[PDB]
Amino acid sequence: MKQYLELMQKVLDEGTQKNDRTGTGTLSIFGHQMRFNLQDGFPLVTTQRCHLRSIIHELLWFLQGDTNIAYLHENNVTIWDEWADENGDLGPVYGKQWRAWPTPDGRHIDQITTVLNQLKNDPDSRRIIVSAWNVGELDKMALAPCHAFFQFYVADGKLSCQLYQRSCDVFLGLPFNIASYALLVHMMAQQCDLEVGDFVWTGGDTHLYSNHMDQTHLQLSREPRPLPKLIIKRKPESIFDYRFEDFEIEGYDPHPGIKAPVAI
Amino acid sequence: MKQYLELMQKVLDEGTQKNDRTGTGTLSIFGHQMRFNLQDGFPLVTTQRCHLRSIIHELLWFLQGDTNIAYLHENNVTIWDEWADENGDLGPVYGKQWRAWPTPDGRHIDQITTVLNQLKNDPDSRRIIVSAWNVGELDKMALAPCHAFFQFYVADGKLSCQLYQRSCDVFLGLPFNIASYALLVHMMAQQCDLEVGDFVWTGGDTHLYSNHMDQTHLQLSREPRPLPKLIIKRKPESIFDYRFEDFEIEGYDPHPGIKAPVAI
Ligand SMILES: Cc1nc2ccc3ccc(CNc4ccc5c(c4)CN([C@@H](CCC(=O)O)C(=O)O)C5=O)cc3c2c(=O)[nH]1
Ligand SMILES: Cc1nc2ccc3ccc(CNc4ccc5c(c4)CN([C@@H](CCC(=O)O)C(=O)O)C5=O)cc3c2c(=O)[nH]1
Ligand SMILES: *[C@H]1C([N+](=O)[O-])C(=O)NC(=O)N1[C@H]1C[C@H](O)[C@@H](COP(=O)(O)O)O1
Ligand SMILES: *[C@H]1[C@@H]([N+](=O)[O-])C(=O)NC(=O)N1[C@H]1C[C@H](O)[C@@H](COP(=O)(O)O)O1
Repeated sequence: MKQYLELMQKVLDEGTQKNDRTGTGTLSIFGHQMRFNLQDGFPLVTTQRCHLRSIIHELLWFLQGDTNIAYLHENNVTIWDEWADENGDLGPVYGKQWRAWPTPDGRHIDQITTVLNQLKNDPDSRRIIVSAWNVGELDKMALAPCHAFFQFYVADGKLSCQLYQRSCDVFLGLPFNIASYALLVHMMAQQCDLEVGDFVWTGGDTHLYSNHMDQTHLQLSREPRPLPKLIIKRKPESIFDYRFEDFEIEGYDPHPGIKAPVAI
Repeated sequence: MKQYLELMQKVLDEGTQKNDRTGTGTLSIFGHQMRFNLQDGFPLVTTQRCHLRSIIHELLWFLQGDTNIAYLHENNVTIWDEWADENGDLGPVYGKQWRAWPTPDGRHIDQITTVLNQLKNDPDSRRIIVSAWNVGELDKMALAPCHAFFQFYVADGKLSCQLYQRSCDVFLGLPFNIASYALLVHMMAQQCDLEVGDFVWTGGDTHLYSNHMDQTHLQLSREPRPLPKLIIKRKPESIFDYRFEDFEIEGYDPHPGIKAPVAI
């Protein structure tokens, strides 16, 4: 995509050389924003094929409040195997915080339901947020949330969402996070009889791993193509009832994929 | 300041009327980003007078872990008055989450000292965060955190910071929040022997109240002036040991103030 490729070139031209956790080294920049008007089409990168099944399954997985890769397996999604433990468990990550943020007094708060109700009953609210950044349980998480905080906004029957990503594997992860939250907005908009609006993406440590230079240059030389369109062929009775078949996407004529190693 | 003034112009050009809870009506936009190179100067608005006195005191107050107006009062700062209960208690707001976010297993986390230990031993970390958005105790707070989430970054011996403000009263609160965090960056940096880099501001519902238009236009019709300079005259043994007096602001020649009624 236009913005996606500009953000990539930017890391190359401005990124600072940093030594990271994995000891691989990256080119980093701090703070950056991208806006995506959903009216123009789904933000699924075209300069590289991306499987919507991957994206669509992990998201449904979160909305389920599940933190065990079992399900993700029964559908060939593996990006979460490396971190899950012996029993395929990752701890109180994303799903757990979205669906059951544990209170100190021993209760649970369902941010999604709350958010659903706020959208339906009080769209002007400026407290329509949901964050996975639970300081009290980070140590228990197999890994700290990258996309850790997002907020919904409504104006003229349009539903927007701004995502704050503290850490961002520009080449590997970004394309997926974008599509995922873009897909969630659509779902929320459907269950709330709203029209989709803007998807604002904000990042903290935005980086490009040193051993991704080649794949990047390659991708940087490809011409982007019109964005596809997302079709949801059925409206479940809730936001926790969508399924893989429900979504469809036309107009996706991407360039072939580009293989790259993941940094552990 | 240019950034602040351009922001105000932006909300006026691309804003959209919205009805807030105080039923006052705002003109808002969603998502925005501005950077301030603390090296260029201290970001205290000049197109309108501000009192560093108050800013400092509220900040020292946060760093204390105090959520009771008594302190603020013993110092003539009264902005929080409106929201304090009969005992000057605001609930587990800012200061409390910073110094003692309560975990579910009876623990309490001091996000401030943590960040200080990280800026010292693992500055390359991508998870140097402080969150005030504690979903668990949100119902006990007098107000839901506006400046609710921030992140630090280090590069070339310079400390940077990015703040996510879910809600922003562009005319009233913004000026103070900016100067405040900028003030925190200089302090952190001093404790860690770093140099000040950039302060990046990112916002959610960035609005202007209806009763603030004539004033925002008056201010908007003013020429900015050179940013003042911040001078610390003592390096305390800890970030929690600063006193009002250690701070010295230089060359601040602002225009006259401008009164506008706060929205309850
Ligand atoms: C260093 C690093 N670490 C991570 C750790 C955990 C992650 C969890 C999720 C995501 C992003 N979301 C998805 C969601 C689905 C898939 C993958 C990623 C990528 N992927 C195939 C590639 C599919 C494609 O190219 O379409 C793979 O095995 O990489 C998936 O099935 C990224 C990371 C990163 C990441 O991007 N970088
Ligand atoms: C609608 C709305 N509500 C708020 C509620 C609580 C706030 C708490 C802090 C701040 C921002 N930080 C400071 C820090 C110091 C001062 C004030 C604000 C503004 N202020 C006025 C005096 C306000 C008063 O003391 O009554 C001044 O110009 O000195 C202060 O002393 C803003 C709000 C808002 C805000 O900006 N807007
Ligand atoms: C982390 C991530 N996740 O774990 O769920 C995701 O969805 N997208 C990412 O971009 N992402 C990446 C960023 C970074 O390179 C690493 C983790 O490193 P650290 O925790 O920030 O030190 O994963
Ligand atoms: C809230 C504030 N604070 O609580 O400390 C601050 O620092 N500055 C602000 O700009 N801010 C404003 C934004 C908005 O107009 C209200 C909060 O309203 P809700 O979003 O309904 O809670 O105060």
